Amino acid sequence: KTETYANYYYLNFRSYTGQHGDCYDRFLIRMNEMCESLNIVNQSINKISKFNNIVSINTKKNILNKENFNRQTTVLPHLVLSYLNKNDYNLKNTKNDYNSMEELITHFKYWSKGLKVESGYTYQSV
Amino acid sequence: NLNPYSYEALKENHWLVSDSSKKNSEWTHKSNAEQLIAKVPIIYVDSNIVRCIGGTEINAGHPQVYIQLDTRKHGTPQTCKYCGLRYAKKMD
Amino acid sequence: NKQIEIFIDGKPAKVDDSYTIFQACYENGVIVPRFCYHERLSVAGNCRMCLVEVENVPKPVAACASQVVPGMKIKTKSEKTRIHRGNVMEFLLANHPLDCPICDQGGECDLQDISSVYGYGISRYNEYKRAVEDKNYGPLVATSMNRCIHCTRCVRFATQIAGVEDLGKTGRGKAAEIGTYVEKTFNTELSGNVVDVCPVGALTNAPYAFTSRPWELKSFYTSDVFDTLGSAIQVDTRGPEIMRVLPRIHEEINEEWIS
Amino acid sequence: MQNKYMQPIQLFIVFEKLNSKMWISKKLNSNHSIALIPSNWFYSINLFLKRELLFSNITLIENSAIDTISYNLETNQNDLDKTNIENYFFKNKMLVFYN
Amino acid sequence: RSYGNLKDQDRIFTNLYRDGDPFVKGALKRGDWHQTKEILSNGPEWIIDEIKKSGLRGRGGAGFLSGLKYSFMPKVNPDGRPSYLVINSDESEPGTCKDREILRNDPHKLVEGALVVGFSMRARAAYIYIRGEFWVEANILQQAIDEAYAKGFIGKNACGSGYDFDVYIHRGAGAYICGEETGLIESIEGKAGQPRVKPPFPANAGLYGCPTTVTNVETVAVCPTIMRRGASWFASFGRPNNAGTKLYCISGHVNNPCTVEEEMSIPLRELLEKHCGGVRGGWDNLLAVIPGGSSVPMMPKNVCDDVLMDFDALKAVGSGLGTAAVIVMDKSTDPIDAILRLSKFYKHESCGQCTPCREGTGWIVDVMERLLVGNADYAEIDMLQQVTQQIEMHTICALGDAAAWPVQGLIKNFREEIEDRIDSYHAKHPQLKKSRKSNPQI
Amino acid sequence: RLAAHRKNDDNSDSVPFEFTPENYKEIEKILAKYPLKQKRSAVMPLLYLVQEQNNNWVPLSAMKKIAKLLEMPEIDVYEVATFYTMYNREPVGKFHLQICGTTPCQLCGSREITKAIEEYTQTKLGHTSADGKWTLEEVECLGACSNAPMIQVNNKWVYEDLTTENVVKLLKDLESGTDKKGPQNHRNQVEGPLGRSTLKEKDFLSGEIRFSRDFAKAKQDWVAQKEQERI
Amino acid sequence: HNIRYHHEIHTSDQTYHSSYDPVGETTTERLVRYGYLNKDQVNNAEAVAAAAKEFQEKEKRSPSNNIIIDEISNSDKPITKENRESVAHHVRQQFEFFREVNAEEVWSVSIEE
Amino acid sequence: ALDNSFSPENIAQVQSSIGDKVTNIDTKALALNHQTEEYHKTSKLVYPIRTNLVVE
Amino acid sequence: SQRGRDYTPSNKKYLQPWELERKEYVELSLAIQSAYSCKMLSEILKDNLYMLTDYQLSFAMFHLWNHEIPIDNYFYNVISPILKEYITRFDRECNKSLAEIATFLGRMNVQDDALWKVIETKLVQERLYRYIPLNDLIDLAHGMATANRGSQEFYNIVENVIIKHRLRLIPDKIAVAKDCFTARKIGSPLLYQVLENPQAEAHELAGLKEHEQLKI
Ligand SMILES: Cc1cc2nc3c(=O)[nH]c(=O)nc-3n(C[C@H](O)[C@H](O)[C@H](O)COP(=O)(O)O)c2cc1C
Ligand code: SF4
Ligand code: SF4
Ligand code: SF4
Ligand code: FES
Ligand code: FES
Ligand SMILES: [Zn+2]
Repeated sequence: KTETYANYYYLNFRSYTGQHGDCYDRFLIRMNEMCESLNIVNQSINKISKFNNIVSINTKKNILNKENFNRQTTVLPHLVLSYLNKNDYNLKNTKNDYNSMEELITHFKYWSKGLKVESGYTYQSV
Repeated sequence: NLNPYSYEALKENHWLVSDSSKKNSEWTHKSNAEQLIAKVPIIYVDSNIVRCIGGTEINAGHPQVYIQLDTRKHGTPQTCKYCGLRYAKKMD
Repeated sequence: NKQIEIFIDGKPAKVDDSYTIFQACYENGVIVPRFCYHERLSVAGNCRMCLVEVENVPKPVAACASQVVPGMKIKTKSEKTRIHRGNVMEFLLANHPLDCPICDQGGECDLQDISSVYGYGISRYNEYKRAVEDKNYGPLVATSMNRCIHCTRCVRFATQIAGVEDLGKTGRGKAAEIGTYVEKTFNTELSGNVVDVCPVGALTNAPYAFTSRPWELKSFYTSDVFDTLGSAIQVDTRGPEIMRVLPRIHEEINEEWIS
Repeated sequence: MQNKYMQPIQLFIVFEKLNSKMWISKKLNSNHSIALIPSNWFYSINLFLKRELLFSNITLIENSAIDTISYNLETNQNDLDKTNIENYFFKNKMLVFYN
Repeated sequence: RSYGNLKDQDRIFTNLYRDGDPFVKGALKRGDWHQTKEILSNGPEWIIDEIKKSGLRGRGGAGFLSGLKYSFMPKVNPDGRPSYLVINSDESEPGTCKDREILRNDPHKLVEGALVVGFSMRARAAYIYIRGEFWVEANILQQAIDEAYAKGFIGKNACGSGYDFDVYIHRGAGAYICGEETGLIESIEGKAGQPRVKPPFPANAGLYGCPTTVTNVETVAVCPTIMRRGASWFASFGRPNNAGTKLYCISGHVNNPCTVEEEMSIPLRELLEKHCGGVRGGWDNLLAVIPGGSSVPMMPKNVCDDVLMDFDALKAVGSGLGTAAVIVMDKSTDPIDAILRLSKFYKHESCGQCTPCREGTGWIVDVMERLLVGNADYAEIDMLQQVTQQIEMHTICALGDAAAWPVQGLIKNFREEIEDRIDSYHAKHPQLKKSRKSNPQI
Repeated sequence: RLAAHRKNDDNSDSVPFEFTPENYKEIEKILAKYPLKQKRSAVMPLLYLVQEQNNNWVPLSAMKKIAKLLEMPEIDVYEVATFYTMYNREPVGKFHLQICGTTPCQLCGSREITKAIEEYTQTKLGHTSADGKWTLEEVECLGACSNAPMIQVNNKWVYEDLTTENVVKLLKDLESGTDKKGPQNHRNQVEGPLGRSTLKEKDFLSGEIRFSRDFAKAKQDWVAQKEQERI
Repeated sequence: HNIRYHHEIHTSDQTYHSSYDPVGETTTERLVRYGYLNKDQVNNAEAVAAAAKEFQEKEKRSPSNNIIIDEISNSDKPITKENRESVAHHVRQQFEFFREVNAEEVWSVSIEE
Repeated sequence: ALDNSFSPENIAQVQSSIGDKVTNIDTKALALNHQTEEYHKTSKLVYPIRTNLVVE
Repeated sequence: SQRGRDYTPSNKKYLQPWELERKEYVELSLAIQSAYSCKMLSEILKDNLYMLTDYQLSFAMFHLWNHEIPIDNYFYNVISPILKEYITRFDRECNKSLAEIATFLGRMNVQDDALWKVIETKLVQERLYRYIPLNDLIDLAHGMATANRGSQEFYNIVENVIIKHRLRLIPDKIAVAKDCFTARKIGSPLLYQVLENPQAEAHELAGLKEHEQLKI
């Protein structure tokens, strides 16, 4: 809880621990880690997936669009960010350094001197 | 035609010796891009302010720059500060 | 009268009664963004980046133009001060041409420096920008009037420091011309100070134009021998080649100006 | 920082001779605390940590030195506090951090 | 009480209908140069006290205490520095014509008022900065000034009271910025009329470095008439803190545009209906009313129905009395067009000494141009309101704050109409992909 | 328009500009208004005289002469000229027609009047006609917002009450040179149409407006009140 | 059009420093180290009381209080060698904190598992 | 080389100057697409995706 | 986070994301997205009441709809009061949040009489539908029809707006609106003709002048 970094704090994954600490135990740990990583990757992909669509009230046939990426692909990689951070999403999708002078200054500073970092010592583990 | 390093030439080409044959730049800059861009003609623009990006869309060329086509002298063209294209006034 | 007491961000400080708010901030190590006020030039309210929120005050006050009042509390770190500074920066950035890649000020531009530090972060004025053609003043002053913010720095420096009278504000509204009325050159033995006086890439060293950026120059402080005064200067170089030279602050020799 | 956190004052309690100075910041995690220690009672501190209940279950994670000789605060110089690791490093010549 | 009905008995501007000669003849017929020596013999302190007891509020932009402003002038300059009294007869604010009428109809009353002000402030010199647009008015004023100087009321001996008064008339230019105090002083010095640092006090350092006190033409005009009548006479014509009368100039979409003098705190609807035949098409057809200059925001129909022509009443309604210019717009006017026209006028009036003010004016003009066609959004209205708020209180002079108030009032008042116009434009123009380039040039 | 001197030979330094003796004589009174220590305060009267005597077009040579007279920088003179919109640095037409484009004028129908005027001249609003007789411009509020619509010619003798037929007749008169200055309607100057509800009683206007006051008694009362407040 | 809040106003940059004098440092020893009590002027009741009063008034903390700074936890109970009951309380608090921390784990600690 | 904001004749002249005959430089189409914000040209893959054999 | 901090909104009406630490908002969003039980979601929302956001509530509703999570007595008891409070706290800048909440409640056939009354009052009496996009308005109407919880006045206003925005109808939104209308049998011959051809001229469409005579 005090060390979870990005996305494991809310997703369910299975971790296997050996009862011998041998080479076979390490190999089994690696294999089980690969399998559980496949499962966790599937779960994470589903978390950003639109599993449901608007179904017609008349009968029960799903109202599938004809000119939509949602109709083409069920996965919407921008749905969560667009719904939760619409201001930042629009700001990023609209303004660019070729169009905004402030964005041009940001591109120049990031490519010449870099963003300034406050003084301090930190230690981050992944 | 006028000899380089003259006072008139310095006043004209912003205190620089312009190269007509463009081979001097093609050797100094290792590219004939100077003459290649010089092959372009002069464009007449109706508006006194133009928006030049060197291309067709934002980030598809250079950053947009506003050039003032209305100066003290009529018919004086201005080359883009971002691209090699030059634009001039439609009439004066 | 002799030692007034103010509170800078809640920190009590004994300062002089005649010093400005910006003077008190600079003395107390508080960096206040500024674009028009120069300590050796005339005090003017041309810029509004010094507009600072003071406790129990209705509107922001230009710290460079405003003196210190006894008992005043300046909350420079306050959200009101941050919002005012962001608004001022956004207003300033409205008509600045997108010429940073094509301007010699890149890497040492107070404009971009304030924008990254005291700026809003993004731009929102989605309209065509005004444009004004540059002037021709000789091979010493490189003119870019599009980025000229009409800071009156050139006019103030010429009138007060160099003493020559050739710079002034022509026009009004959003089309004021930061340059001379007639076409002429600026030859007053202090042309190298005009580039060092422009807060934006309006005036630059034409011999050093497009030479390099500050990120690739190595500066060493030395003294000149060309003039009998030997004013202190800083020579910036890149590898075996010397790039350029700039004046050094030496009040005992030549203040901060060179020939 | 919504987890239970407390300063390991037992170190200074057992030492009973060293003025404890602890620091906790949100830059690190919620379970990271940094304390300055004198080099005189350094092996003693290490042994006490290595062989004490509620602390014997510990493992050395990392160790690194900082050349505090030339480490100088580049910006926001006036923002330095009176209990800052930056000021402490500026005071000394080197700082060995064992995590 | 029920104010808004002042008879001709106490009217100061009796020749407002050009009913007499504006020269010395009609002036003496209108009460000019009467008991001037006696009034001056009361002393600067007594004259200032009478002006303050009259409850005089600044007739120009602010409505500040004229008596306090005059008393703020130094009694004596220790270094012998002179004094200057400025009368700002350069009114370039749209909607107002009271000063223009006063200059061409009552020339010597302003001269007597300026002389009284100079005597109160010990000023040896006065400058009437007359608008460059008022050319014939300037000629008439110069003729009247020459007549008064020949009359002995001004010059080496001003009415024979041992106080030399010199008067000059400054024919300015189209500079609403010079319409200000500090800008007027700068233009008087011979430079561009950019306002000076604030507060640099003009009373502490004004024109030519000498202390200078600037006052509106209408405020200085009532100086001798009020002193002759008595402080109660001019102080019983309005509500508390708003004492005196006002020459309200009504125009726009009114039935009978004109400019008339009435008691302060006049009811808005009563003054509109009685003095001009009401709004053309009745009170139902009126859509908006600006009670002051272009700076003052437009007011709504309900507010116009229930409001009084007073400074405090206008402030409570959100508007401002200002120059008391009553601009009436009926139901057939697109408020966006009026906003764009006022934006063009104001951006052509800001001196640009403040980058905030200049850039804000330009961006507001652009937004107004884009809003009329409908190539904008509801969020554009919010952005415009935010920009107007940012411009306020962050400029050199009050000009930078002046332009934002009308935009703020229009936004607060006409949200639905702008939304409907935008909806019409958008339903008339669908486009899924928005171009990343800036707005197309107009 | 152009804040910088356009590259026009008509305003070049070679243009002969010398002030008239009457203008030179008139300078005696203008300089006396400001102190001798500040003679640059007469720059406005000097520019006004130049614009009057130089066909409403201020030459650069005239500006240089003014700077020589004023002992002030030529850059300062040019800045003062450009800072104001009442000065024309280039040769304008015979009639600098100015129409108020502000909101108070536009409400009364200034756009229709401007359209009619432009149709009469067949010239753009922002340009000058080829004939060289007139030059149109959409001026700001000329101080006649109450009497809108209002036009002006050569910065003097501003006309008001600008309707379509009224403006056509006024333009024809201007061609003939005999036009009714001010409003071309029945409004009594500032007394607008539809009657007159201000100062309808004229006997009091002719009542000599004599208001008397014994200032010595009032000053004594003020001094006595001050003494009583002190006590 | 919302450019006011592009830059974050709140960042996880809160830092707290807790300072405690030596646990075994006596109150008289603490006053001597701080200079309130002279090294030789010890074992005198009046001098000890004066030094303690000076330490309390000037340092805003009791001379018997070993907590100089407690920004980490803002605790008020100093732990002193003479304070055996306070030491017992600290031990109990440490045991309870250990139990609570081990009881707050989602997958790290599981007695049932 | 030029965007839609340019004039039609100027665009055609610029296209001819670079010796461009592959990109569409029609003046009528340039005037018709003045200030356009279309997404892009798109193709349509038609099912089934099968190899196009040359069999005879 | 909360130490030495006040969770009070600056606007005094709704708390924007700019007032809270980004880490807290991200954690709340992740927890909402990972709530696989009605009781768990209710507990998470109640515990995070001090820093709850309208965007977070909209995301929770979207997740409940997408995952088809059953609404139980916990949803009817705990979620309903917080939802009602948030709806009462809504404003004109809450167009997206209100529209998403209404659409999700309708699509999930959520049966909350008080919440539906509050939503109807906000949509009709406050007339914030003008800030709802045409496609978004059609989707909201379809949702309201899915649970058959909608006002006929709002339906008529939506039909009129759809007639107004004839040039902006995409085929997918047109089909969705046609299903929403024919399912509830709510519509007009003009609306049906617009469904047949939205980008059609004014000749084929009958009554277009009369429909446009009334604005909005
Ligand atoms: C842009 C601008 C224009 C102004 N125009 C006028 C004007 O036309 N008349 C006026 O009396 N004051 C005008 N003022 C206000 C003056 O600066 C000054 O405060 C005022 O004339 C004082 O007169 P009062 O106290 O009688 O109101 C203007 C101010 C600004 C900033
Ligand atoms: S002066 Fe030049 S480098 Fe600085 S912001 Fe302007 S364009 Fe960029
Ligand atoms: S050109 Fe440069 S120095 Fe001169 S006024 Fe403009 S910004 Fe200032
Ligand atoms: S507010 Fe405008 S007009 Fe006034 S000094 Fe500032 S920039 Fe100039
Ligand atoms: S830089 Fe300080 S007021 Fe201009
Ligand atoms: S708006 Fe017409 S002259 Fe003032
Ligand atoms: Zn280019």
